[PDB]
Amino acid sequence: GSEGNVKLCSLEEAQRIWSAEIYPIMDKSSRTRLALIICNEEFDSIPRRTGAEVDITGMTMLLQNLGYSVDVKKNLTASDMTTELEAFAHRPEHKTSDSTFLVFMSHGIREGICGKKHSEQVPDILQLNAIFNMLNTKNCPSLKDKPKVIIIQACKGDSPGVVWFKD
Amino acid sequence: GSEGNVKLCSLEEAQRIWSAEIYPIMDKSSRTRLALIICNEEFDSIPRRTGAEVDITGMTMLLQNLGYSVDVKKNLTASDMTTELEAFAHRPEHKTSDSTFLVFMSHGIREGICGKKHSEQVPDILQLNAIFNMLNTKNCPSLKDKPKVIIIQACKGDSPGVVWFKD
Amino acid sequence: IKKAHIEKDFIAFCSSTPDNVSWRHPTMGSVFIGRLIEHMQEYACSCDVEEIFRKVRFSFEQPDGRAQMPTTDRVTLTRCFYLFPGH
Amino acid sequence: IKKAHIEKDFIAFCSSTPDNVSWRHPTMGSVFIGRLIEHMQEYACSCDVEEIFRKVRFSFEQPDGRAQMPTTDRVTLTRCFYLFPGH
Repeated sequence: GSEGNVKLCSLEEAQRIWSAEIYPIMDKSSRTRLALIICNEEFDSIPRRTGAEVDITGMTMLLQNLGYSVDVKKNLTASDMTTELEAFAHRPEHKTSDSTFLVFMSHGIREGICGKKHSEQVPDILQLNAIFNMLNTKNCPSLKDKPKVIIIQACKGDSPGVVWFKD
Repeated sequence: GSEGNVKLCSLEEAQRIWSAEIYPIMDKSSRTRLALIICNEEFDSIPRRTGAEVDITGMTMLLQNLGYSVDVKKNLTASDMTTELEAFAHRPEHKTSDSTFLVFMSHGIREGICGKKHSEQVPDILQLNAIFNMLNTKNCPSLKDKPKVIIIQACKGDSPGVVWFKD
Repeated sequence: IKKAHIEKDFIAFCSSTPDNVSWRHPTMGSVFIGRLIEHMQEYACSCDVEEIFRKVRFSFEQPDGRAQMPTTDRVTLTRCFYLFPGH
Repeated sequence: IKKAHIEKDFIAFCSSTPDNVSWRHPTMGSVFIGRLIEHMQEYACSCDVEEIFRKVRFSFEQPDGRAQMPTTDRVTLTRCFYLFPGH
């Protein structure tokens, strides 16, 4: 996958950026930034997501290089995803963090993200609403006033997403 | 309501902004910018939205001062809203416009925007999905590659939107 | 025939987050609307709409009294939308 | 007791628009993911995440071949999120 080497923000570039409209960053040596990657590759009833390891590698290296301790969970049902997100939201490290990233990579449909057991007959779906709910101020008070970045690689349905025109 | 007088972008400020990542603006004297305001104030089963005239005045003056010809439609069912949006999307002026604004102001619930006939017993709801669908590239080809700004004043449900904490 | 993206160059700005109320003063009007107008009047000259909308969200940051949080949704603007008022 | 906004300081970035497919090369990986990494590597130094995400959306603008349009949703960031890489 990708090396994830990030062009650095110079001392003078950070000065040019710094006024009262920027999220505060915590001290480098004391902060405990956390990121979570949930990636489903192997499914009961959906073809293997070949190339997912490339995505995992690249996102992991990038997030680490941006200063996040990265946890990776693979091949989960919507239920396991829910449990994992609840555990993540309660991690005490968030209290001494300034931000978080949550990365989801799976098959997907209009309703949401597919768990490993998903079928048309018996849905196994994580709703996007539940992600927000689980990371909200009530359920994740430690990330109050801190940027929560949610990245989702998935279809939102099976349409090519295009319209045709002659002229 | 509000006068809607907008601080002008100076010739040199427009220069400082101008590179390949900005929406192009059409010639002032030939362009035909359009905006639509749908505002429900009077309902069959929901209290009158007193103060809506202030909202209409302010948004109308602002959009006019930003260079838009503003059409105002009041007290519509979701069905009338749909018809009005279809008519708006097919307005030939969009072809010689560079952008549009769509402003919705009504009572609202989780499912969407309330039409004038809305009740818990018999819903009269415009879904946000339908707004996008009706203004998409298929249904509104004239606004392809042009910014479409949707402004919605409405509840998204009846929760105060807060959590309480001691410390 | 040629392909075009079905959904592109949209931005939605709603008065509150999912599940939650938006407030309207019976004589002074809707708070989100008034706040949006004021920020547009002031910042349309120097900021693109995404920037302006963020500024509006900031103005609601302190959950004093009748709290609400405006939200920007379904953003597929591929470029900066500057209104260039006066042009 | 004190009130706090239930939902604030979120941003979601999805690989495609509602109803629509996102693409993944079986050896090269997901196109959105690769594109996101590349833009983060390059622009985290000088741009806030909203800006970076817009740049990513721009890279998908031409609906050549396996078209898709990434979308930013449920944005309640009240401030600019700069990652300040190296800091």
